[PDB]
Amino acid sequence: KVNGLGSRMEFSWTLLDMWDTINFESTGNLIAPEYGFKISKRGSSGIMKTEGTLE
Amino acid sequence: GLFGAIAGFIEGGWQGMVDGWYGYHHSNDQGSGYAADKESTQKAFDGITNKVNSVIEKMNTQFEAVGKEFSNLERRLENLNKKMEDGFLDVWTYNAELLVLMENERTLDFHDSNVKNLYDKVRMQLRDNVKELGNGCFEFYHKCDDECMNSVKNGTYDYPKYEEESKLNRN
Ligand SMILES: *[C@@H]1O[C@H](CO)[C@@H](O[C@@H]2O[C@H](CO)[C@@H](O)[C@H](O)[C@H]2NC(C)=O)[C@H](O)[C@H]1NC(C)=O
Repeated sequence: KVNGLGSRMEFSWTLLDMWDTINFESTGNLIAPEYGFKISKRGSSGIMKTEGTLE
Repeated sequence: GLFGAIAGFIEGGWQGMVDGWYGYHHSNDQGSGYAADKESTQKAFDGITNKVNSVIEKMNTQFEAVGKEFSNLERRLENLNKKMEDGFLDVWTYNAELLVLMENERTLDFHDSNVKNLYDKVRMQLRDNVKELGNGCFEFYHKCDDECMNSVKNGTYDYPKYEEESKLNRN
């Protein structure tokens, strides 16, 4: 029991292409999304690992 | 050091010579005078700046390591990444440092060569109207004005003017 739970939720993802249709169908256990994340600004960014804060 | 002017036959520097890197000191009647050469010091400035600009212009590529994260099931991949980053790192360290060491040598040698070349310019200009003492100074066999002096420092010296005069005072 992690976090007081013996059950799990296993998430997976995808990049939905422009003008393509995604299809969800399930007879149970589907944690469906309500949102999708459109890519509004592509650009060379990064993820920095720090414990600090932005000044 | 390699051309043996600096810390060589010209044993030490001139703390009063501060209008340039190299130059003259004439001690006639009219006065004394630490007075920097123009041509040689300029050319030496142009060379060096050209050099360091050619050093900062050589290690300027990009961009990021893009920084990647790996599973507890892809530890060869993670290490391959690591091995290739450290790898390049070491290469660019060596390259930067060796370049530094080498261009430092060549720089000091360049000043040395510069000075010697100057002293050789003056010596072969004067010829035998003087005593090559070998402290890097010359002793005249005639009277040299703030006018004959300031004619040597700009490349113009009528040898056969003072030829007979100096031949006389020599003997
Ligand atoms: C899903 O939606 C998109 C956008 O409406 C559809 O793309 C269009 O398809 C029609 C007919 O196939 C074409 O006339 C248009 O040219 C398409 N739009 C553009 C701008 O490319 C797509 O066909 C739809 N697919 C489904 C599953 O109905």
